[PDB]
Amino acid sequence: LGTGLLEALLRGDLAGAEALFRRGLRFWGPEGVLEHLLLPVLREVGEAWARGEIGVAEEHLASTFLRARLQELLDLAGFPPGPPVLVTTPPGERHEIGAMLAAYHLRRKGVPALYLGPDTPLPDLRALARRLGAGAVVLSAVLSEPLRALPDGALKDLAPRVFLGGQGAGPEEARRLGAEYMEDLKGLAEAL
Amino acid sequence: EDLGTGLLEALLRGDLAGAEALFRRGLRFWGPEGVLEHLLLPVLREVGEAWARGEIGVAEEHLASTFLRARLQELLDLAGFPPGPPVLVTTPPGERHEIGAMLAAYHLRRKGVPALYLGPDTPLPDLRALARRLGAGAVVLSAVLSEPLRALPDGALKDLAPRVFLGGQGAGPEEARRLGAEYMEDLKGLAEAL
Amino acid sequence: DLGTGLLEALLRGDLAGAEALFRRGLRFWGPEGVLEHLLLPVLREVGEAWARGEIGVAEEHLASTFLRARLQELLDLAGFPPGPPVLVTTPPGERHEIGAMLAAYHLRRKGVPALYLGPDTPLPDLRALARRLGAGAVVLSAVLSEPLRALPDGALKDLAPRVFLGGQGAGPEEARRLGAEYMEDLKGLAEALW
Amino acid sequence: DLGTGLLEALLRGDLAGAEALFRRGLRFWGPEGVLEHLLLPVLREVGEAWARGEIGVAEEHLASTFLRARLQELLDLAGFPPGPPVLVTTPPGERHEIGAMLAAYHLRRKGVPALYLGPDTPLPDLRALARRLGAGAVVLSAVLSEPLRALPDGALKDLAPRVFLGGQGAGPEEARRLGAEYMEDLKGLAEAL
Ligand code: B12
Ligand code: B12
Ligand code: B12
Ligand code: B12
Ligand SMILES: C[C@H]1O[C@@H](n2cnc3c(N)ncnc32)[C@H](O)[C@@H]1O
Ligand SMILES: C[C@H]1O[C@@H](n2cnc3c(N)ncnc32)[C@H](O)[C@@H]1O
Ligand SMILES: C[C@H]1O[C@@H](n2cnc3c(N)ncnc32)[C@H](O)[C@@H]1O
Ligand SMILES: C[C@H]1O[C@@H](n2cnc3c(N)ncnc32)[C@H](O)[C@@H]1O
Repeated sequence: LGTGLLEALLRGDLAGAEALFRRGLRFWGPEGVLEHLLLPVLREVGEAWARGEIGVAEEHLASTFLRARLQELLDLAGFPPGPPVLVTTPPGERHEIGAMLAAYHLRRKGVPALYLGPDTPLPDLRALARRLGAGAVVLSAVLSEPLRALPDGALKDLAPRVFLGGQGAGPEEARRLGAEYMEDLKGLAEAL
Repeated sequence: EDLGTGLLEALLRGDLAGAEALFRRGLRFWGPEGVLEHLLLPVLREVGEAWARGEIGVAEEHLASTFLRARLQELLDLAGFPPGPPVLVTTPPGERHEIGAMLAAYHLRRKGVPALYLGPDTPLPDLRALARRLGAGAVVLSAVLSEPLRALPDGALKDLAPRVFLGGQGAGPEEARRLGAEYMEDLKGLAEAL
Repeated sequence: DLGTGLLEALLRGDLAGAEALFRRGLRFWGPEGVLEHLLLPVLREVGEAWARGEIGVAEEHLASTFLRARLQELLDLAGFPPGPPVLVTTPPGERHEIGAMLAAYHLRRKGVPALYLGPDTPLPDLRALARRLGAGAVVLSAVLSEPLRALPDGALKDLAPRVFLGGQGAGPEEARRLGAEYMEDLKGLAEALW
Repeated sequence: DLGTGLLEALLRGDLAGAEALFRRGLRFWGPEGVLEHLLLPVLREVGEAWARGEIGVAEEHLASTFLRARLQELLDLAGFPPGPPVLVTTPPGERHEIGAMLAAYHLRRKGVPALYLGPDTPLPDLRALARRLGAGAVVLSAVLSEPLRALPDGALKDLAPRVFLGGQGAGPEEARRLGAEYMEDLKGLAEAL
């Protein structure tokens, strides 16, 4: 399915790509299709670009497509009432699908995760959390560099709980920034 | 808007692929709740009226119903299922119309309530035992027909769970009161009351 | 074996856990394997446990409703090819539908357009739909024997150009009396029709 | 006003309410109409409110992300017809993507297979994908002027046999310098093809 989907995308067959994604969804289930189809295809797109096998426009097409599929699943999940959890990425972080995954996992567990989009200045994020009485903020870091650019303690009081995760993040950097480090998306809902 | 006619027609000619495409269009246009209200419900109602007029047979209704039930079940599984005390959702003994109960479960889950849809037609002692064993916060019943409610003794629903809700075309305030359930008119009011 | 874990998760209302275990079975054993080694044994065990007084009706309902939804997913994934449809249902008075769903699944897996109607379809209505859609066959699942016994000699004979009957409620003798082709194995079905 | 209601629902993080109001607009105005009467005015007002210091970036982000999801839904509902595709994106350094999405939507609604790439595509990569898909045209949305100004003379030439440039950041003179056809109106796009 992963191969088929990427091949369909690279020949501009959006309809066929959508059918293959839906097949993955029916077999693996919602979480499973993300783990077994969406994530491996995105990773492979990145590796192929890095090896010079595809260009940026091919990656863009695939990413935009898979982002739309995840957004579909996100809107089909519950959005419960009550204090929201704000989900975004650090300033300078333009990879948004990890944040979307975090929001999706939370919503699937009945947590009102408000996905903001990526790349939110910290004072503005803090102000929104405060004004909505958000119980937590969740950040996805794909790159390490946006975290490195932040001063010590910069995440510390965005909200009563601040969670940081993603391939760009680690325990030490979380500690330096004053966030709780989370390894697994499934641990997020537990923590809340 | 022509989607309802198109969907029914596709179903009646056994074009499941076409019917699925039309349902998906409705979903994209109206949203999850909207497609149920503006496509699924009107088509089922019209199927019932056509049958009652003698215009279609039972097999046609069955085909349509089975299809729409599967679409709603898809939406149900895509909604959140949170942890915590469940709400048990079913229909009264003798009530075999299940789509209203499925709708109730769907609306609850979309609002973050862990609605366990049991299927239809659950004996009251067995329902009570499951509620007790799972420590359910509530039971919700959909009554499409009035007759299964009329067959129940006064107060029969009273303490199935700490909260008991009754709704559907078969139910009214008076009958709810006689049976000891809280009457709900709107599916949207269900999540609120909880 | 995931069957115990799955049933246990279901009985405590852990839908997420139940779904994870079913998906694990799917990934390890595949669609056909999970039906034979997980779905069918759990349904059988649910029946035996009810019969022995160990679980109530609401527990069975929850498990059945869950597995029915999973099978409906597999049914839609097996796809609906073009061509004359095969109508799949159960006899009048037969409300156990999962056997019919299995038959539709096995047919679709072999490229046959099996239209699942849902259960419990009156024979004249079934015959009329088969005729109007130009169905090449009708397939019936009988779980109980009583609905078959209630039918007159030859009642299944001419529902469609080919009529197939199977399930635990059916046997060769009763199939012959009713004028249907008796089938034991679901995998033999597509070959018999071919 | 649905526009006021929708913005207010978004600003207080009421996604359910926001979705209901958007759906009402969609049912009343239809797909085209909801874009013109609801989606576009709200985005414009979000921009003005930010610029006046009335809302922060996180509020704009929430509104934009919501409307982008709704437009992506409309895009997929308009369908993706067969045939040589038209690639739709924004210039390198242009991160405003909703104009490009609109262009793709209008084209698809007229039966043109507009493949929306996402924003911010380097031109050699865009050229390669157009070539590989045998795309008949490329369409670019420029919201800012600066990403166009950074490009060399003729940089948009021959991305495909037809290259269209539009948006608030674009003008006839800059289109000419870059070797694109300038387009003012989204509805004129399908006509031009
Ligand atoms: C798509 C993509 C882009 C797109 C993103 C589009 C979008 N709107 O989202 C665009 C074009 C913007 C892009 C740009 C760039 N990217 Co890029 N791209 C990717 C790609 C192909 C996929 C991204 C993705 O969605 N992955 C899915 C991710 C999130 O999954 P994951 O990290 O495995 O996440 C898991 C866990 O971390 C967990 N998780 C994630 N978030 C969180 C949060 C919490 C709280 C928790 C508990 C868990 C959790 O969830 C996942 C489940 O397993 C990756 C390839 C890859 N990821 O390996 C790169 C990649 C990240 N990009 C890379 C690069 C180099 C770039 C650019 C610098 C390129 C450039 N010169 O322009 C820019 C940087 C832009 C920026 N400042 O952010 C590199 C980074 C390598 C590195 N760190 O050294 C990668 C790895 C590609 C590669 N092989 O070289 N990219
Ligand atoms: C499909 C169908 C069947 C199917 C059901 C299949 C299944 N597995 O669900 C089957 C074949 C089993 C069936 C059988 C029969 N049914 Co029938 N059938 C229908 C049909 C076409 C659609 C049912 C449906 O799903 N509708 C969608 C429902 C849920 O919408 P709704 O009821 O309007 O619900 C809305 C609200 O009431 C609310 N709601 C619902 N439940 C709840 C619960 C709460 C708490 C809340 C707040 C709200 C709420 O939400 C919905 C959206 O707004 C209807 C036609 C119709 N107009 O309803 C009949 C209909 C209900 N059936 C009818 C009849 C007569 C029968 C049979 C007696 C026929 C027969 N002799 O065999 C049997 C009875 C079986 C039994 N119950 O014991 C009649 C009932 C007439 C009456 N009471 O006056 C109807 C109305 C058809 C007609 N026009 O005559 N039926
Ligand atoms: C779920 C269930 C129900 C559900 C069904 C829900 C639904 N929407 O489908 C409900 C709650 C409605 C129900 C009700 C009742 N049921 Co019940 N229940 C079951 C249960 C637990 C599973 C049903 C199922 O899906 N079975 C799985 C089937 C598909 O597997 P299988 O029978 O082994 O079939 C194999 C082959 O036959 C083949 N196959 C099946 N069909 C076909 C068709 C063809 C063409 C081919 C080639 C092959 C084939 O596939 C399988 C393996 O390869 C069974 C237990 C069981 N079956 O062992 C009972 C069971 C069938 N029910 C039983 C009873 C007693 C009842 C009721 C009378 C209970 C009552 N109310 O008093 C009612 C009758 C309803 C009616 N039909 O009129 C009993 C007894 C049947 C009997 N003859 O003795 C059973 C066996 C449980 C028990 N141990 O007592 N039931
Ligand atoms: C949402 C938004 C963002 C988001 C975008 C998210 C996303 N993924 O798309 C983010 C946060 C990324 C953002 C960032 C910035 N943006 Co901004 N933001 C906006 C906002 C509020 C809406 C954008 C939008 O979708 N507009 C809808 C567009 C399509 O509306 P439109 O103008 O009516 O477009 C019409 C026509 O041009 C036509 N059209 C559009 N494209 C095309 C193409 C063709 C071929 C055709 C025929 C027609 C056509 O169709 C539309 C309807 O008729 C606008 C407000 C605005 N007035 O546009 C700004 C705005 C564009 N942003 C602005 C600024 C300053 C920024 C930043 C520099 C801020 C900063 N300091 O970081 C950055 C720059 C990032 C970059 N490199 O691109 C300013 C630009 C002012 C200027 N040009 O000097 C605006 C106007 C806000 C303001 N009032 O000050 N922004
Ligand atoms: C990590 C992803 O970033 C994309 N990428 C690499 N360079 C650029 C650029 N200049 N502009 C936009 N996207 C880029 C590639 O397609 C890669 O797959
Ligand atoms: C309410 C629905 O009940 C169905 N219906 C009517 N009579 C029967 C029967 N004998 N068996 C099964 N379903 C029946 C019809 O299809 C109608 O539309
Ligand atoms: C075959 C299955 O039928 C279910 N069953 C038994 N009696 C009833 C009833 N009155 N109503 C609904 N389901 C019932 C049991 O759960 C058993 O497991
Ligand atoms: C044009 C839009 O850009 C957003 N915006 C302004 N500055 C930044 C920044 N540093 N990072 C991210 N988004 C920003 C604002 O929210 C404005 O509404």
